Amino acid sequence: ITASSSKEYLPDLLLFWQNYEYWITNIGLYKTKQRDLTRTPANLDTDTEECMFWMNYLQKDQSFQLMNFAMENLGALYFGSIGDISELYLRVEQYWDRRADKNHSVDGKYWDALIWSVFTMCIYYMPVEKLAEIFSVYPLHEYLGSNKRLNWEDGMQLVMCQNFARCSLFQLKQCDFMAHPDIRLVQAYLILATTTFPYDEPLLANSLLTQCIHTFKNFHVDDFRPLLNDDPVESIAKVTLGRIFYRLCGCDYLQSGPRKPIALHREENSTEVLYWKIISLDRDLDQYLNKSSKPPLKTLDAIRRELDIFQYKVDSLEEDFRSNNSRFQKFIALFQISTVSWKLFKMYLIYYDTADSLLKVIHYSKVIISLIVNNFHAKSEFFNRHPMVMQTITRVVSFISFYQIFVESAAVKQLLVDLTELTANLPTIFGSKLDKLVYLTERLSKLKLLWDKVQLLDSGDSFYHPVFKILQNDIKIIELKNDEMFSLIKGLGSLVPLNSDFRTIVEEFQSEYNISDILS
Amino acid sequence: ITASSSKEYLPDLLLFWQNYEYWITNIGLYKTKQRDLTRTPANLDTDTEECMFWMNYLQKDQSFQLMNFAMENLGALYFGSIGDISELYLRVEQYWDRRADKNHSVDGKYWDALIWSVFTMCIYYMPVEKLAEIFSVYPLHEYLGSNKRLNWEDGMQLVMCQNFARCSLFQLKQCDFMAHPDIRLVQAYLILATTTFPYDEPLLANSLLTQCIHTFKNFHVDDFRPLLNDDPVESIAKVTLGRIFYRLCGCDYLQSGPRKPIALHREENSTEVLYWKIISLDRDLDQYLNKSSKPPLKTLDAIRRELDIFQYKVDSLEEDFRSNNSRFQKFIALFQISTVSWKLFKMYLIYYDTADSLLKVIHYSKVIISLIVNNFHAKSEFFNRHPMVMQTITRVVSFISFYQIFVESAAVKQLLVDLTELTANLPTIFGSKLDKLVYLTERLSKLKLLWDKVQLLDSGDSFYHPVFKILQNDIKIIELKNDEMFSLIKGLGSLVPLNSDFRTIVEEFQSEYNISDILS
Ligand SMILES: C[As](C)(=O)[O-]
Ligand SMILES: C[As](C)(=O)[O-]
Repeated sequence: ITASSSKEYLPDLLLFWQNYEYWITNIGLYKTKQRDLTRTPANLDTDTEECMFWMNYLQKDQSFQLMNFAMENLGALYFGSIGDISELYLRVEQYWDRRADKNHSVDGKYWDALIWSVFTMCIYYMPVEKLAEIFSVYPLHEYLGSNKRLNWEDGMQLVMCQNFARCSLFQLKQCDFMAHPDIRLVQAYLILATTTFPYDEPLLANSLLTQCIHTFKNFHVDDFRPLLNDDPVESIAKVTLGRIFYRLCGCDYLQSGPRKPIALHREENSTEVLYWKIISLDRDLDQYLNKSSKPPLKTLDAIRRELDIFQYKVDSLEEDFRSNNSRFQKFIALFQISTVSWKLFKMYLIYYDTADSLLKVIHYSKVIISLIVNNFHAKSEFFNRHPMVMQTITRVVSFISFYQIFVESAAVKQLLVDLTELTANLPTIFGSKLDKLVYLTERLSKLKLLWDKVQLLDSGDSFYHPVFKILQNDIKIIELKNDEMFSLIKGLGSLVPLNSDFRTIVEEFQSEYNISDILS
Repeated sequence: ITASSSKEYLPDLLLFWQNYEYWITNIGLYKTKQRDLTRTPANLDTDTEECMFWMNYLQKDQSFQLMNFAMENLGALYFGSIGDISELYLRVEQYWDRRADKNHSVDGKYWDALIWSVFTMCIYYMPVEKLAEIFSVYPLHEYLGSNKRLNWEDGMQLVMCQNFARCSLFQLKQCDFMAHPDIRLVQAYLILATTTFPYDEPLLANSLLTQCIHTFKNFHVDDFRPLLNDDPVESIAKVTLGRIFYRLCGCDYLQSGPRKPIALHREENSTEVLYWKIISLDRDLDQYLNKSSKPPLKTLDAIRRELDIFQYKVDSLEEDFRSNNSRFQKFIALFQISTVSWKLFKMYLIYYDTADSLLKVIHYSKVIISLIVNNFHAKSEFFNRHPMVMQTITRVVSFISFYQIFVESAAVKQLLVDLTELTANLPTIFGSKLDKLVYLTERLSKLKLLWDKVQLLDSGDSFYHPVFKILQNDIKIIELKNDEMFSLIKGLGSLVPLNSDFRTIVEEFQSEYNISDILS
């Protein structure tokens, strides 16, 4: 092993990105939640106490203002799940007609759970200004015991959203949903999944998704196309179930990981078709992240051809600037397609170093930045709260940071500054996940520093560097935090398992920048 | 269509048994529970109130008497799930050490849920005399408001069992089990599944099973064999998980039906191996029940060869009459193997009219009767409470009743009287399911009467008879009660769907003997 100025390490280093992105930026950052059950409080009360307060807090006038907000801005998010929101107003009325009742039917409780999941979505997306005009923060501190000086914009809106989600589940529990499979469970879940709920509670969300898969399959409808011999009411139920199935598929893919072992496997719902096709393209690409095989060039070209077809349909979508439902829909479709585009070219770059790959990568990252920044012109700012922008930004700023470490490029260097800057401006509704991403970004930059300030080595057979070991350790540490063997051993009984300057740099860096800090 | 004395209808009539047995005696009788959600009370309280009483009712001295009973009689039922019961005593101690605590950890609550599922099993199997010596019925009526004149043997033991099951689930809910996957959920379920719980609550049980499948898979252990590089504690956890997996598979098969769409797919645990092999043989056979294809003769012979191998191992099991754990184990293995034997020959008879088939069918039904009657010599009477005897008796008495209708045989005629008699003597712990089976039996007998008192017709192309139509209608009615399209339509909104003397006999019989009466 001697000194080296070689570079035949880069190819395998870019191959290694795929895995890093999967374990660190995806699994570790969003789906890894440490669970020490011996120090976790049980819900003796089963949230009865908590939801007594939140449900009394919400007043009738306010609940209809949440519906109006949904009815006017969020159609692109809820249509696939609940369809037209008009009959849901009747459900809010009935919720209030029965709010005083001492006896409720499971049926009624399912509708309540559903509208409450909608209220949750509403709280999650509503601009803090509109939220302030409707609700008073003080009754919250009054009950929570939090600082009365903290306002809605200080993390209180996120707290109200998280509790509205909890009460939506509380009402499902009052339905004894496990003994009464109903399509409303899937619909409620679908609506909660438009928020960061699946990120706040990955295991709970994965269990709930499994229940939705069970609920769906429980209908035994494998063909959603209306049949001549069908009662129109039955044809409508199947077209609706079909849209739900596809939104479900969307969640199934987004919640993929070791903690989610069970897999699902015209006009406005022509958009529903477009939304699924774009996500399936995203899946077709990211399936290679944790795989060791390389996608064949001809496979990427095939995906590219479909991408151009969908980019055309996405661009043919007329967006009515007067209608905010239309605008959000355009933004969502445009962002999804750019994300898939960014990924396609990242893979062309990484696997085949294809001509123009980097240029394309730079361009779709800017398109992505541009789309987010375009909403900073308020009345659309809340569009940026969509979980997809957090996911997309995470992949982009992380890969660029990593690419910046090994490859010299002023264009990429400037892109990183813009990316780093935009990240800091993302909606605070993304909570601690946003701080963790900022942290992950600084750590990667600090990792570039180290790469510069230390000489690469070569045993003539393999290369060596502290940065390599550290990156390799990151994946190992997060893989280990996802091994359930430990919780298995702890659940079965009281048995407990027993079993160079280069090493000083690795440990030094890690105790200063613990990768475990991106976890939950 | 003219009169007929033909008999070339029997072959297809026996083929038709397979389906009848699947839909009527299996799906309809044990896995069909009508659910009108608009008239079903929600659990606003989430069982808090109910389990406050039951958990205070059970006293420490009594809880250890349940463990002793389990430790002394039920090892064959719980070993595969919880292994050796010795460390579970420590858990009962801890349950009492913390019974007064106002704060509990999720970990502690999981152990509580587990021992309570065990208490449930205990109540389900304990001889009413031993139960009476331990508990006082009066505090129950006092709280339930039921007739104070009703004693333990009057359906009160079954009520205490059903509520112990409810509180076992109540404590799992306090664990927020969906957010904390733990092997104890599977183990608790496994223990509850040794009782009739899965029959009382088919949908809830199927949802819980789905959660166990998710919990299991969540460990990502596909190989249970200990490895050289393994920590002994880790090797032990895998051997244990392996036994759990197989017991699970057992439940997965037993709970098969349209309401369970998600599928799992040395010494004392050498018995565990034997238990699974015999059940998989049972599955290999009954998979043809609702299939239209016929099992190839060579396939039945293959199953027969394995059956003789296992019948030898089952017979090589030494049973210590001094040890009741040993005796129950012998009974269980002997009963399972006879059940599989009975089914093998029923299929030889039905599909190929094989030589001696009927004789063999008659003999294994007597072996089966004999095994149950053999326990009426008390101190083993409670062995008959095993869900398997209810299932097996159901298949036997039903097929014999049906066979008695079309084929003349004094031997079978006497067997039906003995079967009909034994049914009436089965443990009352089987509740309303027992009355429904007795009812189904009378209906089939009344159906023989009708067959005798009415002439068969022949259109020269097909045969006709009221009995045929009625039997065909039974399957159709139960298939319809298992179509979830109705509940789908009701969950999505307010839309509601619109869409001869021979016919007088069919309707006459049905309004007098409604097949729907075997449902729950
Ligand atoms: C227009 As293209 C995404 O095939 O370069
Ligand atoms: C001894 As045999 C069950 O093959 O007849």
